Amino acid sequence: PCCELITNISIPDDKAQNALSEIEDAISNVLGKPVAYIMSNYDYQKNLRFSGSNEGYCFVRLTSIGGINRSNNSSLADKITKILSNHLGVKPRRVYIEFRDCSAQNFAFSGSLFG
Amino acid sequence: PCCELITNISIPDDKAQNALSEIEDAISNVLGKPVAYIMSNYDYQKNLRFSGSNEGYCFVRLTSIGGINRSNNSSLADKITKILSNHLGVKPRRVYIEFRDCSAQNFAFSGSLFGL
Amino acid sequence: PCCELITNISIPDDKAQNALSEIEDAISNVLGKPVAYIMSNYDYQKNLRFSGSNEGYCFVRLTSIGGINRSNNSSLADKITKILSNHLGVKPRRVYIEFRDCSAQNFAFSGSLFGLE
Repeated sequence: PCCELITNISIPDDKAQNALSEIEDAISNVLGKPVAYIMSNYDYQKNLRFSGSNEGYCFVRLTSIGGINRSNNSSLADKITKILSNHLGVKPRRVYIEFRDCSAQNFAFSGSLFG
Repeated sequence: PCCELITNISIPDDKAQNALSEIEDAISNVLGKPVAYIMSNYDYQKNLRFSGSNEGYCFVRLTSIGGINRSNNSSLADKITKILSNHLGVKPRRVYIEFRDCSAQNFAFSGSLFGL
Repeated sequence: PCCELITNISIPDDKAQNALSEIEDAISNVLGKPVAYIMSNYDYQKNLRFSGSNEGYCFVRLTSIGGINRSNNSSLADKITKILSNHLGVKPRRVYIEFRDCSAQNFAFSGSLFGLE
């Protein structure tokens, strides 16, 4: 899976990676996938807006080959938002998460398709 | 909705905000969705290329739960491209816009899915 | 097409430009799309992680109006991974590539939707 965090909250690199490590653990747990398959990123975007304001906010795009369904989506939405709130101080009502399914024929690793 | 502007054009933060604000209003006008539901971003990407060159360029990805259709896309393509040319000085022929539909079951806010 | 490279590998601007140009040429060759239609980017993301670490890694998202299929995806996976390994020194095992199809009706250029309809 790939987890893209985009946020206007600035924290030091060690803290950023801490938050990602916890998000990686949640993804691994919920999707039943090893850490070996998980990409994550903390993208600091100073001009990011939500509801017409530059107040602290997070957007997460989570892309996975399978595992995108109501049960997993709900569980991860809860867990990821909690992590972001705790680690970044963001209000839960300023956290958006998008879930994307990708087919194995449309994803490559080490120069070859998964499918 | 989410409106991601990716550009190699650099303007100060307040002016970046101003440009995004105008885009939000266009989105609100066309989709009928108030700014309360709209995320926007100005991502300065110095190495961004289009048509084989580093000339001033903008890519916009607009993701929305519904309202992705020919009439709405056509209207927003026109409006957003004009806003970018006005505020960033980008040539119309160096503006790409992608429209993405997303299901409510695949989108979460405040720790919960949008879908029932 | 749009080719978004996201990486924690730092290289000089001119070298990033060189790498993107080669990726463009590969996309053009496989998909048949002119360079005139290709957007590309090198997004340096210092905290990008894969497999639990900040070790050298590349993620590429390639979006195109058509041309997304087994044969094209396979060929570009090979070509792009080789370019990245050559230019950035990334190991192939730390290169992910996602392929995305988009309808012409959902894509605009110069303020107008692509296609006729």
